[PDB]
Amino acid sequence: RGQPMRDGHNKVYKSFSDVIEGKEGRFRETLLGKRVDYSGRSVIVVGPS
Amino acid sequence: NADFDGDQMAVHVPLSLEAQAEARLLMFSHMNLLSPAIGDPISVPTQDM
Amino acid sequence: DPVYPTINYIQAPDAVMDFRGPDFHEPTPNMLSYLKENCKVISREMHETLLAKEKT
Amino acid sequence: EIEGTCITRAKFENIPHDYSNIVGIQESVHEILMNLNEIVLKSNLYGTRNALIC
Amino acid sequence: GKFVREDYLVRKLSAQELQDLVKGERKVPLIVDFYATWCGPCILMAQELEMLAVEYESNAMIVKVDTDDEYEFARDMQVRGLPTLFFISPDPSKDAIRTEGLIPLQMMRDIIDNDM
Amino acid sequence: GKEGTSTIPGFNQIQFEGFYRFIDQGLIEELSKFPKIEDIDHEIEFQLFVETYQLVEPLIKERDAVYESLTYSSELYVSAGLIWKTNRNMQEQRIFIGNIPLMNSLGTFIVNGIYRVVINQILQSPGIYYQSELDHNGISVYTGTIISDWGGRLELEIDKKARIWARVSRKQKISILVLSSAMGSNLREILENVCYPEIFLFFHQRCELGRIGRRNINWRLNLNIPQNNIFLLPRDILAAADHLIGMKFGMGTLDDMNHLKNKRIRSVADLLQDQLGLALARLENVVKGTIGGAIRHKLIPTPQNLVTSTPLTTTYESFFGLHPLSQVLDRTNPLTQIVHGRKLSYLGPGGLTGRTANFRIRDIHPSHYGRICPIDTSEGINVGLIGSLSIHARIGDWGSLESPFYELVEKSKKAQIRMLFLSPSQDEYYMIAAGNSLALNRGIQEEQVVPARYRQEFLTIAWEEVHLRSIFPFQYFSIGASLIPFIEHNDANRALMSSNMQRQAVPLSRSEKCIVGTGLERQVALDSGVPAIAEHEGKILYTDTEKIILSGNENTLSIPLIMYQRSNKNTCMHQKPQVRRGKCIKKGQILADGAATVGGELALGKNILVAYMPWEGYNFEDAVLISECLVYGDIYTSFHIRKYEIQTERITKEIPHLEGRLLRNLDKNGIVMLGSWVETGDILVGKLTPTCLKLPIGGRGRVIDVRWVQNPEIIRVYISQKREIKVGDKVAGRHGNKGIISKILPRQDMPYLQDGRPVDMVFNPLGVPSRMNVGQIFECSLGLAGSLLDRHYRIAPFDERYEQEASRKLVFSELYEASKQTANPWVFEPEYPGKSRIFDGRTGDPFEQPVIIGKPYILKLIHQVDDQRVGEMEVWALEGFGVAHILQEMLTYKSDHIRARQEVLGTTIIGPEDAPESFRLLVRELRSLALELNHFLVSEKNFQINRKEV
Repeated sequence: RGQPMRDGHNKVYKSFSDVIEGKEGRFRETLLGKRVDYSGRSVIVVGPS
Repeated sequence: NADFDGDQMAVHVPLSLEAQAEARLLMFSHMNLLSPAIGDPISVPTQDM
Repeated sequence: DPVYPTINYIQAPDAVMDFRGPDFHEPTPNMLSYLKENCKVISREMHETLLAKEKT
Repeated sequence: EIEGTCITRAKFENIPHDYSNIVGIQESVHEILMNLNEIVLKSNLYGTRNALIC
Repeated sequence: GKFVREDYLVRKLSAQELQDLVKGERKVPLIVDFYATWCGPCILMAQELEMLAVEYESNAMIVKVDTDDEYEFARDMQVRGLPTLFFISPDPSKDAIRTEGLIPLQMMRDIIDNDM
Repeated sequence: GKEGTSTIPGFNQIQFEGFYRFIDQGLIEELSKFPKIEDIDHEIEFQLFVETYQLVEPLIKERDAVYESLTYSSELYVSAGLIWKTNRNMQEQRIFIGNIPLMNSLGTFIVNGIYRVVINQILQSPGIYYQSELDHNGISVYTGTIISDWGGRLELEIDKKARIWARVSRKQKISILVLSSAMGSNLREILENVCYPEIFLFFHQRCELGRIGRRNINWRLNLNIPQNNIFLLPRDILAAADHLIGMKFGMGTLDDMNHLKNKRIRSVADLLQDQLGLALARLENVVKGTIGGAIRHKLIPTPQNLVTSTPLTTTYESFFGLHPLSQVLDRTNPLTQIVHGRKLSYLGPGGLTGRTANFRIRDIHPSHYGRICPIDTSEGINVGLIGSLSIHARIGDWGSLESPFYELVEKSKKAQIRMLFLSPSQDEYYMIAAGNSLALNRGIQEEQVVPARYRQEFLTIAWEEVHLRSIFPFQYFSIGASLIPFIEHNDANRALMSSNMQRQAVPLSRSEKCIVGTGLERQVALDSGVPAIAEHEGKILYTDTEKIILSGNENTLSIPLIMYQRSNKNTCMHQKPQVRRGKCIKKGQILADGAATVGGELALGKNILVAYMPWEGYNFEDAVLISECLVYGDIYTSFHIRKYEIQTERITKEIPHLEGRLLRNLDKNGIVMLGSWVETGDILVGKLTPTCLKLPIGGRGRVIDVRWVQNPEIIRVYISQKREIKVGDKVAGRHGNKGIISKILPRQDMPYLQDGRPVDMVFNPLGVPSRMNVGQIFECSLGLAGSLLDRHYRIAPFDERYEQEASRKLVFSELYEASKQTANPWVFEPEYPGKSRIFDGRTGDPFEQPVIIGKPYILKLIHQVDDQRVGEMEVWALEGFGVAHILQEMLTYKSDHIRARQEVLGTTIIGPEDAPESFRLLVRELRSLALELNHFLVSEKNFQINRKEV
């Protein structure tokens, strides 16, 4: 738009085009990668043996 | 590149028997010793070794 | 021996570290006592007395 | 490979936890436990034994 | 100050302000310090008087005189070096005792009670 | 007045001086800007008598304010005037505008019971800036830009002899040939009085330059307009093109926007003044709204009735709670409380954020010397966008950073004070030297050469041309980098990380002073406010674990102590008295020292025996091998207090369908017993809503305190954890030598010295050559000497200025003293000083190569105390292996896939064909954009097309 609409707080509205364009859009982050279950994150140490 | 000044890994457990098959037969460290970039070993002793 | 005497570096390993030494700045006043001292903030006693004066 | 004997646990009565303060004592309860942990005892026998500081 | 305590208790006096203090009646031993800001040892001495003034809150009055301002007065007072104190007894008949150098703080309090 | 001239300035002085300026000057300045109130003309007139403003001390103490989660603030009272002209009578009342938050001497505010600090922001100073510009084809067009206090961007570029663009915005491209008269100016009356005029042949947003802008616009353009005037003048615009033309002919030089003379520092004084202005801006709308309602109802209101406390109190609470600069105070350790208030934020409201983050701002500028620490990059939001102030740095009058220097006066009067605070503008024009005067020759000393800085350039000049000397050791460094002994032997990048690690050190249960230090730990402890400092002189009448009684000048003070108080990062803050009964105390001296402080010095770690040798790979890379002595000895045992709070629904003693495994410790109301051990999953507060509080995983230990607030009730429960050191904890020295603990060995198999003592920790020697931090090598050896000689060293950085190899000379001499007084010849080996033959604790035979040993200062870090998704790259790696079924498994029931995950548990408990929810969600989003995404499976058997439902 020549004059993109903004909220009362002057926030540029996130259109449906935006929700599928950027990384936060549901095209790259959601598809190319998942919040995979059976996952455990913890500090690692050297097991030299 | 697991430095020991701090690192956290994500661990996933294959569930399907097909996934467990290819995890054991394709992704194990004893079958991936040559880097595909040029065909040179990756698990070369380094540091105090 | 070093040209700069080590005795400058030496410090006893039990020292309360006197904060009034030549190498320390002046003691930092409590913020709500420097303002009171400079009459920037009136005490509550002044406030209630002045507020009681207009109660008439 | 040399056994030693020392205090393993202490039991108070009227304190809620080992990190409170007892009126009349200049040290915190945690200070008392460290003081107890520091004392040295000698004994040639095994087993858990009782002692009192009443 | 009423709300902020003064950082220093040893009050600096002029030659005249010291004179009327000696001429006037003092009920406590008087300690007079002669010092100069440029004097190296006087930095270490000045801290002890502040510490001493805390020990003797009102039992002994400690004042200091800058020899830059009162060079001729200190010379008349038989002052030969800078780290010099004068313990003036409350009793007029007694003799003032002059100490020179970085005397230990223990000696200072000993002079206050034994000789004053 | 001579605060930083002689001694190290107070680290919180910038916060301290700013707030006093705001109270002294920032209040009436904003209040004087408050206008009169009237609609047109009626029986109404409202105004504030600025001269009668008063501030009242808060009723609640600082401890009460944080305990009650209130805001420690002062009440502002101003006399207001009201007249009803129909009655023509004056009504006067002392109204209450609102509450102004007050900071303590440590430089921290508390708003709603949380300690908040206001960090400093660096912005472009208002003024004219001539900078070249290139276009799509290359024009090299000189551009003049005017910046106001509102961040004005009035660009003025010269297209050679053609028009002079004056675009206010990107779309406002406009010339000045017809803008000669423009605002209120005139035709060619003065345009032809300077150079040649052949080239010629909004109200308040960006129109005033402010106090700072007027100085800068006159400084560069050499204008006679007095600094009292603030509004921009057409003469200034006329003079802008005058110097612009000279740049074309080669006269003058382009401005460097990264120079600190072009930057302005705004501290808490500036920000609190701005929020006050916004509050008054919102306050004038409130009274205008009130008078409209009062007229509409026709009542006679007192001046208090026309105002409310909302405009003043709400904006500050919104400011402290939402403004990026107002950050929550970091109370991990005494170091963090101090260094947090001395941060510089290049970003922020109106600042250069990560988008407008050209890497030039992320670079060291020669004007930063003595003002901004080059080492302390402090990568936070972005690299090089959150800096820190130098130790001796001070805020100048014109929002500038001033660093003291010693003036080499040449018989120019007595010179009084030879210490000069120099703004970055005048710094460039002095020959500042940092070398020493210990060089002599057959000539005189004045002609001896010495490296010096001049015009942002290093050069070697004789001593007689030198104007200033940098004498202070901690001149160019921040607090973090100034706590590193032998920092000059470490690479600067490692010193950058060392400051980061020291901000992660955990206060231990019993702290211990470092054998080797820099002498700045005294100031850090002094300014942190963690130790108890006597605000009054006198003797100590009574001291105990809870309080200290001090009497002086027939007045007694009961100083309270802090015992097991949780910090914002779940760290115990415990104060231990350090004054015995009957001892006399001077004002400002220490009474009790808090956590991580021993005897008035910052004590973030411990001194332990250390060997730098590889040990069977358990110290591979950054791994650290420790002994059990550090564990059972409680050397690195730290206390951590966690606060569990629930906001309310009835609190019940016991919930039905539950057993005694959990409800054992619940009390009559439903809270835990004060002093009852609790494991993971046990109920803490038994609530029932028309909702409970269980101890999460990791949380464990003893309940210390419980709070009932009560109006919904608030329950806060505190649990203390005696977190001893263990495998996987992070330990680090002060030289950037970070380390994870991989192994814990018994004392009998750790390598031991020639006196039989086993080492406490074993480091990898390979870390030093790659990371290039030799300071730990010096600290290690000197720590061993200090412990044997019973000494503590406080070494100012850059000791090599006295002589070559000064640190080596200091360490070796002290090693020999330890080797001689204590008769331990292994301490100093003439064959290999600093190293010794140590023996293997397992086999008992020596290692042939001698090993460097000592007692470095080692800290314990916070990572194990403070604290999944497969990325897009892991998909590429899985495809490279060709594991198609594994790759599918990631994007299926082991993900957001309800249908498959529903029964995938049960297939693996006893012993696809559908599109994943992500694809189905993707279709709907495209379906919402009038796009029909269809998935067909044309059969390979009979060519039967079937539509896969999505």
